[PDB]
Amino acid sequence: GSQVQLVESGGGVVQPGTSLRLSCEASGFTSSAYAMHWVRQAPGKGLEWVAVITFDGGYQYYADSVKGRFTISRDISRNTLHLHMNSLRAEDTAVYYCARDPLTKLLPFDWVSGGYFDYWGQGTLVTVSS
Amino acid sequence: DIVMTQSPGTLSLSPGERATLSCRASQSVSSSYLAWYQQKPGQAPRLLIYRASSRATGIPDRFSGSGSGTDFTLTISRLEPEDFAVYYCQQYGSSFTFGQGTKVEIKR
Repeated sequence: GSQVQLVESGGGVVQPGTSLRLSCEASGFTSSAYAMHWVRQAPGKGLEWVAVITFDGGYQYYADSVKGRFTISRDISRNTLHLHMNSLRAEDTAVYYCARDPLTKLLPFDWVSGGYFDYWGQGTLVTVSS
Repeated sequence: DIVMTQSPGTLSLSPGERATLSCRASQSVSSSYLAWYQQKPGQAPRLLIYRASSRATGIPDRFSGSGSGTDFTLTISRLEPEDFAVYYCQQYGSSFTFGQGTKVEIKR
């Protein structure tokens, strides 16, 4: 619509070792035109970058803490971003934010320069029970 | 791989005081690609500064970012009640990494 909105969904209480898919619905902009990210915040701790997908959809990168277990993807026809999380661990408890990056275009390696996060969603809480 | 560290852990100040927040990178930040964010309790982060010194749209003049190489600074010239929050730096010179945050709280 008029204002840019990012709305995350899918969070809840989940048991160790299970899988969960989060979603981020964008409005007011076309998410396929930007690098899109997931950033999480564990309770009482700081922001931790999780994953990026480039505007072309062909490149994805992940934090070492989640690589191999998480997958970032996008549904271009529905303006939606997804995070598929497998083998959930106690350290995955956090509120998960979807964020837009207006700078990043090419990411040929995991060490090249990236971008900053100009719009954020409200977050969705994932709690791994014990 | 680039570790970002912020100081101090907490600033306890009254409204009207100036706040100076420091952020140090373990390696020089390419192109001075350093951003600052504000996060109020229970809210999502808000972009304040990008490219170490450029204000985002709608950010008041009292906020300024500076620095280069490994050492960066966010200054709030006069704290307003809405400025009490947690502030994060984030480098994007090599991948994406955040500092641990500095809490700016009202002095009691």
